[PDB]
Amino acid sequence: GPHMTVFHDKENFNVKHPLSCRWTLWFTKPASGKGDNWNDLLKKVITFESVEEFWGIYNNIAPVSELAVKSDYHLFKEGVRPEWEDPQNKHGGKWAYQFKDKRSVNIDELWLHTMLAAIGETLEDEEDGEVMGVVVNVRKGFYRIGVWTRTTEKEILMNIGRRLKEVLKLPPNEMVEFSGHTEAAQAGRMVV
Amino acid sequence: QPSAALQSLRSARFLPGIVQDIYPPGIKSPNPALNEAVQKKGRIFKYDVQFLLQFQNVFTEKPSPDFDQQVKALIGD
Repeated sequence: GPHMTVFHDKENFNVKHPLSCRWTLWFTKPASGKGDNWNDLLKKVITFESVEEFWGIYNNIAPVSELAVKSDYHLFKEGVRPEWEDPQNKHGGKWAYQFKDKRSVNIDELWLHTMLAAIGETLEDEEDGEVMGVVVNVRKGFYRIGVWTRTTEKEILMNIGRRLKEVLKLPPNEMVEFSGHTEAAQAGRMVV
Repeated sequence: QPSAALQSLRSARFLPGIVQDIYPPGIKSPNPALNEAVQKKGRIFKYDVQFLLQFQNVFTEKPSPDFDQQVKALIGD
């Protein structure tokens, strides 16, 4: 009674579904064809706090399969820039998988499910405090999907990698790989 | 001018966490087993992907009235 969800009336509803934190979608554009912008490519698109907002965003932005080469989407917890130099990423790393063929992959669905696992809090457990964001890279020869973590320490990290492997529907032979962002971090094989 | 759906979104109250008993026929709730183990049930909300996908064809309006033009100007050369 007191609650009308979007499923009860999609025009006139009065409750919405919270996320466990605020999240920000970022977009990295290709270098400008005008020749005057190779160094200011990372754009903050929007910050959101609800499941409904996520879908209003997702339903009104280009899917991965429509992006130009050398574009990225980044979905990061509010306050974390999707750059290794952010204080919350500097000592961290990522689990990542490269899809060696851009055509044999429902990349839009895999990226969507990666974002849904992130915002739905099914990549890591409560108080693991590791997931900072997720990212998809569009490159000439490949797509890459990754989960950025706060540290490089450990069972918490390995389970995140296995959960990503599951979300991406990968068979056992296909390995998701962990790497530190910095050379020092990586200097100090972790695969699932 | 904001869509009716966006007006609703802006004025709606957050649910207090994961709720099981509020959905109409045919709509599944978030998996209660994922949330059984959560301690801070007022802060941490676990939603299975199947639950979240139910919204895909349901909330389709733009998150702001000028969103399309805003994104284009942000990204365009």
